[PDB]
Amino acid sequence: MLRVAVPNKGALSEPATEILAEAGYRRRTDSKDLTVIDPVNNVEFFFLRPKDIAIYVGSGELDFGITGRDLVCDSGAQVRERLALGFGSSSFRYAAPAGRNWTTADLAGMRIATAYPNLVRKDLATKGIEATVIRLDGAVEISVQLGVADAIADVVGSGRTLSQHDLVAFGEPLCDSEAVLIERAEARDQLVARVQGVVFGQQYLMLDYDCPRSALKKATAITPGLESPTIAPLADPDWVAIRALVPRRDVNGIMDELAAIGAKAILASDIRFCRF
Amino acid sequence: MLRVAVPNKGALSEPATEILAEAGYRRRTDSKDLTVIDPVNNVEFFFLRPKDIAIYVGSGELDFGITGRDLVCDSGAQVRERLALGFGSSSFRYAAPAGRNWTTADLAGMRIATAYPNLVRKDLATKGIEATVIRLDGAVEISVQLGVADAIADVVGSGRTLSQHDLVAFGEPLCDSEAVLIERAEARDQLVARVQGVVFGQQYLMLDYDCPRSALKKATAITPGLESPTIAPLADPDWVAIRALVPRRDVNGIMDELAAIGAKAILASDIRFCRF
Ligand SMILES: Nc1ncnc2c1ncn2[C@@H]1O[C@H](COP(=O)(O)O)[C@@H](O)[C@H]1O
Ligand SMILES: Nc1ncnc2c1ncn2[C@@H]1O[C@H](COP(=O)(O)O)[C@@H](O)[C@H]1O
Repeated sequence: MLRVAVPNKGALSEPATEILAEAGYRRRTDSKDLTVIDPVNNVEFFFLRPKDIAIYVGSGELDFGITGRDLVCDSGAQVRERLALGFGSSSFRYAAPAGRNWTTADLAGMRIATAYPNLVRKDLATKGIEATVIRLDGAVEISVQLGVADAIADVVGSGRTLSQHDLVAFGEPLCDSEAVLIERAEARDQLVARVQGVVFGQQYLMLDYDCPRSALKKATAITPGLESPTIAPLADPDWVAIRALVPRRDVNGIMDELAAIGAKAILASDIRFCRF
Repeated sequence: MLRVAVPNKGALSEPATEILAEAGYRRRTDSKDLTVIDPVNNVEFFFLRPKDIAIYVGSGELDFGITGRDLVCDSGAQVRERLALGFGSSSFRYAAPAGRNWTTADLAGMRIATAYPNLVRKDLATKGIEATVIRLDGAVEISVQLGVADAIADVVGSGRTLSQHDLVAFGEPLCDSEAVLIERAEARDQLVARVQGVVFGQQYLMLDYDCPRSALKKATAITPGLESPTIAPLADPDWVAIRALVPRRDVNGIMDELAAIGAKAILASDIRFCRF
């Protein structure tokens, strides 16, 4: 029996639910229900406050959780980070009023507002800088305008929020975060393998294309696949169909290369999961 | 120019907006806008995270805030509590698995989950009890079931949430909370007076009733009003109309008493605000 924590709301919740569904686990279909019992897989899913997931895994009975690396860092929980899941990427930055040459040294003795004060205190300590870290619940940007803080430390996605409050990021990031599968410090191995199959498989597309036999050597070099491309005859003896897994991020350039050597009906399909 | 913080969401937000509107301040009509400029009254309203209001008032440029007494306590902010506003009442309690004789002494060495850890640590210190306080973002009840904590400390309204998670409250309350108007440690006096007028006035109804002249002494004793009841003749010389402010909570018993001495057309009306 495994117990897995999943963010109940926020930007990580849907993608986390999707990755688990993709791995074959039962979905939360009625969204107002905080628990999902998966008899088939013998897993119980608990839909918890995003901020709290790491504590539940590190100090509770939960075997795994999906949450953000920054939140794990801020929680102080001792958990194993097993996989980065391919969503929820962001960078955590210090920021202060725009138009000034803020650098890390300026942080000394500042009041720094943040919703991740442990993460911020640890970063300052590493830098050898003393400052006054002020915990806020969120929406931290407005704290500078309203006189609570001199600077902030917060998640930076597009950077839109900072610009909207006339703030500019400075310094190296405090954390480069991504959603992660964390495990409490055979059943467990199965779940990690299944989630890994989705993480890995979502990076590829399956490419199928018709190729003239005269172009087969060239095509084989363009799409080597994970082991070696699959080659099957067409009814027309002068042609074959080739199948190869290709990185999702290179598929267009690959299609262009194949078209240039005479490939036809070049198509891509999604895969659910893949074990190398 | 005054700056006032108002909860942007949660159970205190609507009543806080209403009390300010009742006091004559400009309403937030477009709810998605975090600021409201009130040129007429020279007040700017900032709609902030409920948890953060006390820090903004205590350490920021905000002159006042409406928030909960428990949140002020947990914030550690040094602010003046000027008025209790008549809404948001609750009690903060320790709770643990139902069916057992939990008492305060049992808390020693326990892991106690709560979203108000400062409030809880101060209460434990007063009691001379050491324990491990675990900060959670909210939805703390499930923490006992999931093995993160032995007990919780949380707001108790109806008590429904505790019962739903098989928990029972024990011990004296850690705080008896209510929504409050807090001020940073002539313009300010005006705002307090105006909010006070609403707080005070909302406790009364204005009662008007027709009364036979033969019953006037008895009626006067039943409704003495705040100074003395207003008495005005009706067109019918054998009658008068009496007006008196009466506590909202006693109005029905008062109406019964008046009806028993022959009063007719006994009615109550709301008032907006009242200065004693
Ligand atoms: N704590 C967070 N965890 C994951 N993504 C976030 C977080 N905070 C902000 N983002 C994302 O960052 C994107 C834009 O970044 P920004 O304009 O800097 O706020 C938004 O679409 C958010 O979904
Ligand atoms: N932090 C809070 N501040 C003000 N009211 C609250 C708070 N938490 C819960 N309540 C109220 O308490 C009521 C019911 O209490 P309970 O079943 O004990 O959760 C709910 O209708 C809530 O609006």
